[PDB]
Amino acid sequence: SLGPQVAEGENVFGVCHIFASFNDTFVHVTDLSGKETICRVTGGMKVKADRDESSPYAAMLAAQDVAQRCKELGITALHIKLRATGGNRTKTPGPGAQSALRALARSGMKIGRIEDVTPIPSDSTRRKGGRRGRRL
Amino acid sequence: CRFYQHKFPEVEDVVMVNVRSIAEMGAYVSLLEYNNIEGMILLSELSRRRIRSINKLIRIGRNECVVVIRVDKEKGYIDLSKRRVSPEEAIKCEDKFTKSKTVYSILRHVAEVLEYTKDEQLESLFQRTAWVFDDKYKRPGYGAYDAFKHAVSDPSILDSLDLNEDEREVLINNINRRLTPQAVKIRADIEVACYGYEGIDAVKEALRAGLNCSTETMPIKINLIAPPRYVMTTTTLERTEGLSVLNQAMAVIKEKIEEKRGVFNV
Amino acid sequence: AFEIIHLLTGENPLQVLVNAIINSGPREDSTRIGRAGTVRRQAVDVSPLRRVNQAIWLLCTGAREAAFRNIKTIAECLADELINAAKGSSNSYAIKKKDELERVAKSNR
Amino acid sequence: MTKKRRNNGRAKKGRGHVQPIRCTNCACCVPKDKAIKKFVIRNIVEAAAVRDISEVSVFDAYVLPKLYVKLHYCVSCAIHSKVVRNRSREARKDRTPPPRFRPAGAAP
Amino acid sequence: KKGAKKKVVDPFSKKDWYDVKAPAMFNIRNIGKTLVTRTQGTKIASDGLKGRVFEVSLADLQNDEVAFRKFKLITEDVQGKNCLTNFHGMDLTRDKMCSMVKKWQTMIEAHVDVKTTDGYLLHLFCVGFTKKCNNQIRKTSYAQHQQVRQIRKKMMEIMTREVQTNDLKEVVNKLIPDSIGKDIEKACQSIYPLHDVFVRKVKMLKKPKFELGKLMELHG
Amino acid sequence: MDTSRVQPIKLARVTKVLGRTGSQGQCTQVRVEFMDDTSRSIIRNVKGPVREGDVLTLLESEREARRL
RNA sequence: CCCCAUGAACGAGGAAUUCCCAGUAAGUGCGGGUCAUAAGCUUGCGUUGAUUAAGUCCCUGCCCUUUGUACACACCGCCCG
RNA sequence: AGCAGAGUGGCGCAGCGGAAGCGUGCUGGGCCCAUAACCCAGAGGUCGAUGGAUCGAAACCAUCCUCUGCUACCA
Repeated sequence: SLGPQVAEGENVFGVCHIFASFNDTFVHVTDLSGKETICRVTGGMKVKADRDESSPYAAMLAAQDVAQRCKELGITALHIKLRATGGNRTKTPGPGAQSALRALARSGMKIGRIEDVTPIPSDSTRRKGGRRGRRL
Repeated sequence: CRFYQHKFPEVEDVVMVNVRSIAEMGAYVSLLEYNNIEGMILLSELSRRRIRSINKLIRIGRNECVVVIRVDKEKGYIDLSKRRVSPEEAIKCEDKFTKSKTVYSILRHVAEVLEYTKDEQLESLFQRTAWVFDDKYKRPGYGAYDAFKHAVSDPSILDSLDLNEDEREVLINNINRRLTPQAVKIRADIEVACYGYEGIDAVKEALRAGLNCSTETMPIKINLIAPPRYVMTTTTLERTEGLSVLNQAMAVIKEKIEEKRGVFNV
Repeated sequence: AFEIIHLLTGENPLQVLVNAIINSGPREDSTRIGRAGTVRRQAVDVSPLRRVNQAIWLLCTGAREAAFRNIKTIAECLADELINAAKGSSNSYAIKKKDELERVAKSNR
Repeated sequence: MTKKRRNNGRAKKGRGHVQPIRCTNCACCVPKDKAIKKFVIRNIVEAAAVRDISEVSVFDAYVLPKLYVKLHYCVSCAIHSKVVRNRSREARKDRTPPPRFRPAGAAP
Repeated sequence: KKGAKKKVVDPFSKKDWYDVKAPAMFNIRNIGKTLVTRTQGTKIASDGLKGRVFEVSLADLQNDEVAFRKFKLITEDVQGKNCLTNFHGMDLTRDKMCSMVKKWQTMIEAHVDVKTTDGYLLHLFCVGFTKKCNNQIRKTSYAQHQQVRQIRKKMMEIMTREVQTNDLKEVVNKLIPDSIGKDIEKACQSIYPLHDVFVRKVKMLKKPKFELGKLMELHG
Repeated sequence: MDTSRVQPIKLARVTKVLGRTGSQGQCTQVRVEFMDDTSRSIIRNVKGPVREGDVLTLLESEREARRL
């Protein structure tokens, strides 16, 4: 796999786009622009049980593979963008947010920056569940 | 011995097992979709809903369809799961289980006579014969049964590669006994409503001409079910060669009867 | 046991036993956790003191099991069981049952 | 009819109606003045993963950003999650917040 | 049953690396690297490479310290494995914007649509917060409604004067140290002291023609 | 593509015991020092009776404990 | 009670469930009790002698406080069409 | 007479190329102070005849008979 012709003293910086919350974890490594991208792995692909897709180790096992293919190509460092679901929903990270970072960093990849990005309305449309909401 | 083309299962493949014990942590089970190798099922990945009873689900002495989730190739630990199973997969796996049983029973007659004092005997027969039959036609969805079924109806398939002895008679007998009698569901649909009195002899000329370009001595099966309906089960091949026999014959009877008086059903 | 182990392979027959204990002790283990009135499992680690206690239990069950209808005496069975544990080969009751636990611990984790 | 609380369990004074808010856990409608409000400030990174991220970061001293979440609970969810507890007749009059650590330094 | 090759597609050995160069106003101009697919006659490299956005920090494009005031940059032209950029609008981080907002303050906001000396058109968004004052014993810092509407009026007046005059580049030069925001903080000080002024967004709404001569001035 | 590539067997030692957890007290929270990095520390759940200063055999340090 | 002969089920046990933390569990014998003749019972005694835990409120139950109640024959209560 | 089903191993329905299959019932046990609900445990045995392949046939496949279901006539 052909990387760029220098990366010896510099690094090449990708964006990691970690997805958060329940019943799902994505890790989707992209360009700086985000226009084009590389491999994309889910916790539903590592673990099949339909109930461990949000688990810590399923998120770790995902990033443990994705981080190999990064360095295989020539992407060595990562800026990080987070995404919790939002849009008048839970708007809080899942379990597999803390998890994937700890695994991918110690696999050998560099971390450049980290930030929160979540789609938060300035007040928008009514939430599913009705007036009385879920119970049981 | 092995019932399957590969000795060890892969990853995400549908298989069959037979329960021999029930574990605390799931179910330890023997395969009968491969060798008698061990595979472990786990309790968590059996269903997505509660479980009151436990012997009204899995119990000993049951064929159960399952998916191989992981395998340790070197150690021989076949991790297993029953969580992802659809009834469509069960139909596909039951067929492959049943077809392998009959094919291995054919490849047991071979071992009745030859040196089989050691268990590995059938393994020797299996690898050399089975693979060249099924590998050539696995990509199109055929098992080694297709290759043998083709040999009985046209013998060049089993003469294209090493032909065994005494096998050929039992092979022919078992193919021709079990996969026949062998069959035509050809029935003619004919409707007539004559004002004729010469219709009785008119029909006789029409009946004997069910297949054009055949000898006058051709045996056929005439059937009378009702007065206007004339059913002729035409020459019995496989119903993919007697299509012209069925279609064009219907035109004969309806045409022959209109010439002798009045209008009829077409 | 030691007598049979020494004739049979030829070692200081305690080094056999020490390998047999160390090779039979689990590296990770599961336990139960109560959620929704339904069985869920959690992977956890294990003490060194637990490993020793478990490994001594497991191999002793092997020789007890084998000699329950065999012509072979328990001494013969036990010395065989320490060989196949000391050099892993999965013909023992121990190294089988060790790997069963770890195979579970991978799944639910 | 016995009155358990002088305030009827809400902060409505001199007002006719108050806009409802949705509970974060159960989506139930609760008046904004009856909702149990918890501001949660957390680092984006968990304390264990701070070392690994500082070693892999291209910057020698990166200041980690914070998550700012305003949680809105109904009374039922706040009791179930043990955010609020049952209090004696007298201890219900007390409005002092329970003391936390002390302060936002180090271990907490 | 095919041609030469070998096996799987390796769509990442058919891709071509590039570089992305910033204006001369930035001390470090080496933004980073991207890739597009090699040219085909059904869709060429440059047509799949233009019209992107490039989030870049300010303390990363301006070595070095600040941790926000992120800028968006679009590739308007390609030149022989170097992708030249142009201003598109600035934005701000979330955490900084969140941390300043807190209880017992009154938040003050306003915007304007404004035109440059050139053909660029911008739509700036600013913010002010009330000061927790010098030696309050009071636990509030709330202000009257009359006072607020003055502060908003005077926050527009400053931000139109400095952006209606002064061409596209000189706008950017005033926003990097934040001279714009700081000017408002002192000018409103008499009618309420105020700590903080930032411009949380600017959105380049319309822009004029390419203009190659004006283009290369920025990368001179 | 096939199976997985995994980390090698780690060894990490106790610095302190914290308290017992689980729904019958069967799990034990513990703090452990990584035994190659002296400023690194992770919290774990360990089943067996432990004292302090004894060494464990971790298969990964990706996993981390919380409470349940 | 003794002698000879006859030689069955039973080849480790479903759903469930009992009891036990140190000379303790388990194995093993003996004395006393009832007794004209007679312990597979009960009550005591020696002898051989482990594994596992150093915990918890999950289940079952109990003590203390706070809270709610149309209950006081006390939830096995009470009560609606 | 064309088509369809069956010719019990408790009942009723009859499931498929591995010798009771499904549903139900009866009888007994378990849980509970007790009942219901819930959980377990049963039972002499070519499954109308004549044949073939088969390790084996209610069940793998034929040749016959009878009873019924739908359609319907010879008489």
